[PDB]
Amino acid sequence: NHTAHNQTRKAHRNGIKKPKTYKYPSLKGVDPKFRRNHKHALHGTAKALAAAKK
Amino acid sequence: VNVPKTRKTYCKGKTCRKHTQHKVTQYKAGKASLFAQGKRRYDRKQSGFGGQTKPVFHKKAKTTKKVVLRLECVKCKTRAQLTLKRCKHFELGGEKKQKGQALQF
Amino acid sequence: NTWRATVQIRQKVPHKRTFLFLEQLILKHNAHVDTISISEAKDGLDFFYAQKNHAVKMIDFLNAVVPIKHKKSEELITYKFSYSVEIVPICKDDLVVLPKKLAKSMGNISQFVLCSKISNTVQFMDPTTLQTADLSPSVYWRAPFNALADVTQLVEFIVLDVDSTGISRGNRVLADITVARTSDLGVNDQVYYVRSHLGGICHAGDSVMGYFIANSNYNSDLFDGLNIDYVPDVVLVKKLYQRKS
Amino acid sequence: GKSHGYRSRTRYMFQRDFRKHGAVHLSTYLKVYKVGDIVDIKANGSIQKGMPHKFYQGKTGVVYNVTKSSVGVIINKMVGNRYLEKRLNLRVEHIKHSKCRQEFLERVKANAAKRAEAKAQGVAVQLKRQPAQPRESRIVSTEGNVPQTLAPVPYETFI
RNA sequence: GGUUGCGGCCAUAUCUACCAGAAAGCACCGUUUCCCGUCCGAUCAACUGUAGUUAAGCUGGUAAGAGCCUGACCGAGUAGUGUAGUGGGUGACCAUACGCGAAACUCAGGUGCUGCAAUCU
RNA sequence: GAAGACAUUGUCAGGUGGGGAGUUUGGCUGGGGCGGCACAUCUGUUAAACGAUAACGCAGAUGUCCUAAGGGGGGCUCAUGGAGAACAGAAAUCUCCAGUAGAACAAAAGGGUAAAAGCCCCCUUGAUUUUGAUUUUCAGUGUGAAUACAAACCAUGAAAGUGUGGCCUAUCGAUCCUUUAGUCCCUCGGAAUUUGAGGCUAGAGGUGCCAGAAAAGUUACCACAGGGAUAACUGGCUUGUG
RNA sequence: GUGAUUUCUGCCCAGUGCUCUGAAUGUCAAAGUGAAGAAAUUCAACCAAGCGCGGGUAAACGGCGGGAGUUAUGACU
RNA sequence: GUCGAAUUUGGGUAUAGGGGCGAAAGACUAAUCGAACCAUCUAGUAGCUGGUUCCUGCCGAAGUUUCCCUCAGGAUAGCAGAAGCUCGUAUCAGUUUUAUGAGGUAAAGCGAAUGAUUAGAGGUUCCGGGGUCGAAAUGACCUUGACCUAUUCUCAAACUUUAAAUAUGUAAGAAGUCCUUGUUACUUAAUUGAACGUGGACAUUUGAAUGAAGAGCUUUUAGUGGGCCAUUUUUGGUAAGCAGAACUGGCGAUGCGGGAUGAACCGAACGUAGAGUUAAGGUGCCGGAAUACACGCUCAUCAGACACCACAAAAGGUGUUAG
RNA sequence: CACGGACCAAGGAGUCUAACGUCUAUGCGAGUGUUUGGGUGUAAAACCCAUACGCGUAAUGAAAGUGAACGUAGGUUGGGGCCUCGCAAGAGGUGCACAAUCGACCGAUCCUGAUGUCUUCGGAUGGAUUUGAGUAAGAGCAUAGCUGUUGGGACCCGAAAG
Repeated sequence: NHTAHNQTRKAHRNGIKKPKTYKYPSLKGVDPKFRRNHKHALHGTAKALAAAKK
Repeated sequence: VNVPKTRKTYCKGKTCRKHTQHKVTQYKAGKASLFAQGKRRYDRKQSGFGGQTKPVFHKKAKTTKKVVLRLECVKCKTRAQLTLKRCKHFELGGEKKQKGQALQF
Repeated sequence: NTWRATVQIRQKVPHKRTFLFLEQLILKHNAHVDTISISEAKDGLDFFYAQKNHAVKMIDFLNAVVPIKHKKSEELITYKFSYSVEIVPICKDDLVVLPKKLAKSMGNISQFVLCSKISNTVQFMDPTTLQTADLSPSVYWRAPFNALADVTQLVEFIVLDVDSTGISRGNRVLADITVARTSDLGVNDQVYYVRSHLGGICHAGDSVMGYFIANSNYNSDLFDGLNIDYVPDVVLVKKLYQRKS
Repeated sequence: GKSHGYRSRTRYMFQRDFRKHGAVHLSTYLKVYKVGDIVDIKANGSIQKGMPHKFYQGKTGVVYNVTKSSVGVIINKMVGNRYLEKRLNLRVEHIKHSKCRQEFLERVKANAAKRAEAKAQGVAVQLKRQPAQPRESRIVSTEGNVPQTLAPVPYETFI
């Protein structure tokens, strides 16, 4: 009727993988002010490097 | 029961956006609504033949009534609403929810 | 596997009253001369009997003394007989509303009609107008519905003025009474000059218990079929008559 | 039907340890959490707001966002046949800092310093730690004492 | 080292009885116009270090007192328990081998450490 | 001859109308039905230390009640026991001493709460508005509930902060259609104005068989395409001394 | 509807049925009349039979208890 | 059984299907009648029984989740192939270890906390659901609890200082550390913090073990959705091959050697042949193999002889042997 | 002791279309498709051809409408390959598609409003943890084939009924 039999077998038949832990997680789920600061900071760094190199 | 009718809480006055004049009402009896599409079509479907055809909740499992609680503003009136407790039974009147309902002790 | 007769009585009332009334009735009648056992359940109690004649006699007496619908069934184990009994879900003082068909069938009485006599034929009294109506248990079984009111919305009141009208049957009926909420007696300016049937049993400055209609948590469907213009706001039930000496 | 409450089957776990009732000490609040920090989960019955699901006792997560008096933790969950990323909001008082990272950093600094010293002195050195190996040949000399005799004890008169 | 203020660790820091703490310091102390609250200056509010204070609290020692906390070649490889057998017994079960590993009682020791600033013939 | 602007005649409308026409009679289930809701839920145990985990098992409770029993802050400490004190009663009235919770915290139960989350006070409406993500029963869908952030406003407090409904675990609802409310929002399409209607995030009216048909009996006069029948082996039960 | 052939063939109009040489102002459709709107329309009143009240009906469906009351009381309320 | 009548029958005539007909049986209506036959719609409908035709090679299931007026039925997820795609040793692991967590389950907790039970003894508004009712409220009601009145004991799944192994999580690095300083509308009294940065220093001993028969990714659709048995721990039922639960293994799909034979037991998993060695099991004969070696026990007038499994209690026996 | 099987011969059951999903092959390519139709002919073949029209080259709302670049059509991390250095080891330069992420732009919803105005219409600019099947030097069309799905009688045979 109700049983969790063979669930482990089904799970391990093909193997279990990690969520791939992609680096640079999306700014989703953090402070919007933090996101705005991040965008402004990266824009400023890009401007600074572009001015520096030529 | 009782609900507040006029209050100084958040509204949309386009001039204040503060705790100021507020209004709310109760459900109003269903109009004849001859031009309304619903009963407009229901009348012809019923009058065709077979008598009653559209499914009807004959049994008394449902007995609920309606209330219309709204974020009304006397400045102007258009499509809007206010959310309150689930309306198993609600009405209008009260004037800031008094109805002699204060818990004296 | 030696019962051979099961009698089961059920009702869907949170506060059973007719159950205890019939229990007191049968105890005073000493009808349990052959009751082999009694089983207790939260929704009611059941009886077991070994003699089919005794079981059918008991069910017939119960049917005669209280309105109930009965049904029989057989269980093969060898053979046993089981009985299912249903009683009217209306209590003594529960306000009840009826559809237009039953209303016109029972003398065109108002939907706002109370009850005052739980017996073989279920009685109905209109507080608005002194009039007695009666309904058949078979009619109720053919037309099942939920009761309009319950005993969970009772309100106490105090009567200040009583004025007669001149129409009564057996209890000085149809008297105007100035009823006020007991809760707000300290500070209030609202009262109800309502005509009720508790004329000869209520006096000035007495504590009564009744229903409430104005802003009570009332959520019926067929109630919408009755115009609000003819819906009384306050109706009484009984009084406390607290003893002093 | 088996009811599935939010806090069902947790009567023993949703309790503070013995002789430590009352309000919590203030040390749990002063500690600082930042991105990359490794944290563990343990609830408490004094604070009822922002506490995680019963599935999350003794579970390790990573800090990825911090709010006023609240932090965010990323955990890995085994459902079906895949590992899913779960994000939880945890209050400060139900988070225990992990000393694993602390001692890891301590030993990282220690081995960095020893590598610098080895490079300074000019010869190579071994870095990787190794589990202890079995014993080495030794000589057991008994001059101040002598071996004695041991034998099994009979069960007679004692049974 | 003595305090005082502000704390971290949360009984090694608690309860019962004594003992001691020289101008360095803790609290009483008396009073009510002003701000304040109740039935009242009992707490709180404010007012100044005189005529008196260490009988308080607090700070410490001791109790062949209670309790608590650290270890045990104390209680034991004990109870327990994972891996195995075509091991035994008709069973209830019991030993075996490769492992891991308890706890009440008893004994040993103690009745706080530490952070910043200021004051003390 | 009798009768007459009456009947009858055609249409519409109300009532009566198993005489007849079509249908229906839930699900789980130690046969069915009855009884019950194990059909949506909640606490513990069942249930064997992540978690998940059966039974028509048991102890059991829900379809509510609250403008305060919510928000803020302030002061006070409860049951009980002892000592007492004209009328005082075993307990009513007032004080002191002990008292880590033996009371109380709406409801059932279990967690948590002692200069408070309790008792008493003064003030307020954050049970606000506009749109997301996450978490729980999960398919990573929704329904149900919670999480703390961001954008404005307010309450309380001296201030730090606290307040997005009930200290926490349950208290409840899609499509179609109907009723009144924001920028007086859009269209009614040959071109205009006004009634009217239909146009939109969110919000009532419900579906308890609770991811939601509109519903009463009998067949032994039966048919129908199928499945099950039936006493010879309990884990060795079985015969003589409650 | 019983079923020839003798003696008797008791009582009861609560309810479901059936019927009425009674009053109406309750329920009230269509059409028509009134008000307001410029109108589409909403409401008001009157509104037939029946439904309702009352009367009759039981060789129509049907029913024919217990108690106080005095231990049995065809005394008996 | 009646046979002179309500008798039988001829010929003609009437009544044709939801109709006729019926001295009434649900009888008859062309051998079909509780709705005739005929042909059309029609190849009606089926979640239901019954069949479904050449070979070989390769891979290899599930009887489980959620929902549905759903329990013989379907979609979602899971397995499998195929088509492959991106890289090709970079990245990981059903494992152990180092260190770090949480749990309250075994057992003896009772003079470190709470405590029944079945057995039924009273109490003066120190009190309660109510009864039928009630011209009242100075008004009658029957029964548990109102009240333990004066008292004993054990542990338990709803309780106690701790507290095991099996089982579960994270970490064990260059996507790093360190140094200087670049950015902002975040925050900070303060270039102080937060994040991300350029340049510079640290490559094989780059941060435990071992392993890797290449690693990762996408679309896809058949079947699947009634299990059983064994080991341990058990739940209800008095006990059961009864009803039901957790891990692993097996049958389902799986033959082979052995228990003479049993789907499940022990080994062992299989292309086609040769040689050798063995697993479990056996070595008097059937039956291949020592009527081997050695130690001691047993006389049964129903003996006795291989585990799951086809048998067993206590107790008695100058039977016997050893203590 | 469940079902069918006396034997033998012959017949026999996943079929075709309308609509498409994935993959593959082919031609063309920001275009693509001759065959409804006309001319021509050895005559149901094949040969040649115009205007239209389907599909796509833009999404959006309820629509009235708007309409896709602040920059070598962007930044951050790897990436086969290519080039330079050096015989080797290796480093540096560039880095498509591809993978995550931060942007930017266009639409819907909610805010804020400048020269003007026919005085209340016009809606530039700048914002909003919102929302979209979008753009960011386009890829689809046409045919055929395997498989698969829906209605067709729909793998074959079968009723109690109307």
